[PDB]
Amino acid sequence: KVYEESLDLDLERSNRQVWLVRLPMFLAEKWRDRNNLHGQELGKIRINKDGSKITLLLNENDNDSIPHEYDLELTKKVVENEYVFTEQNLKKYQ
Amino acid sequence: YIPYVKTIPKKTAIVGTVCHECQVMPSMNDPNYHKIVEQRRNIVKLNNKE
Amino acid sequence: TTFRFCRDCNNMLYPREDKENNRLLFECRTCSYVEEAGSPLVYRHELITNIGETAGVVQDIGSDPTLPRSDRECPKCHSRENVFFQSQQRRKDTSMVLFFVCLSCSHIFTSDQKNK
Amino acid sequence: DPNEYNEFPLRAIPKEDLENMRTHLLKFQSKKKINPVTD
Ligand SMILES: [Zn+2]
Ligand SMILES: [Zn+2]
Repeated sequence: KVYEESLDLDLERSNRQVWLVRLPMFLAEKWRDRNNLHGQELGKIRINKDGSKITLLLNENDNDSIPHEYDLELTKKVVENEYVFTEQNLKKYQ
Repeated sequence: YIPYVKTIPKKTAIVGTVCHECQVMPSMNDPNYHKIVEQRRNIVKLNNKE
Repeated sequence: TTFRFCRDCNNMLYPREDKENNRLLFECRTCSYVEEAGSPLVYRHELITNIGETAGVVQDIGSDPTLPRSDRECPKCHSRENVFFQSQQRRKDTSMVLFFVCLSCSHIFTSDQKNK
Repeated sequence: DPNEYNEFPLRAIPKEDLENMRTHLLKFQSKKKINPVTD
């Protein structure tokens, strides 16, 4: 009666690939801001057919102030024992 | 056993698993390159205190 | 001496004796995990130790400007450039033998003519 | 450059669902493989 929602952990979205990426100061200062990030396209990710090389191409919205091309260095090709989990409040009435 | 533990329930869910770890580094062959270097150099040059 | 570590909890595996087979088995003290030992050695006390003689050799040892240079020939690549340093063991019981590191192949040899 | 690669669009998540919701990183500390789906 206190909570109207299931308290068990949800595994529905567990089967979802995720990439952990560390960004520089200039790039991280604009992508982590909550006054932005409305769903617009920030760029494109290009992967070679044979792999082993990943690059990022941003759009022309940077105001020609930062490089438009970046190299995504895969620090760990195989990663285990890492997961992404969220949390939010529960309904309190009934 | 112990009859009380004082838990705090919350709505949690797994929204993905990490498979690749990446490090973003700007390409050295870009026309805008060497502008970040000046920006980085300005970090040490700055003197916030007065 | 090799210190094997547990597979299930990472704890070190101490030696244990099984009288049923009279063999050497390494077992965990907390999670009851067993493994057959590959060697019969259990303790290695080294009163006179030769370890650490060449400790600190890296891929760019030659870049150190303080290390002296020598013209002795490396007996693996026929090179004349090398840097030499005395034994790194600080106990006052070691000889003044040198150890030469070649700048062309990263090979370590000694100038000693007694034991080599 | 020749089209010898595969490129996909990169778009931001809508902010309407990011309010009152936080995403954290979970790191299992162990030498084995842990999978909550099966293990
Ligand atoms: Zn164990
Ligand atoms: Zn040599």
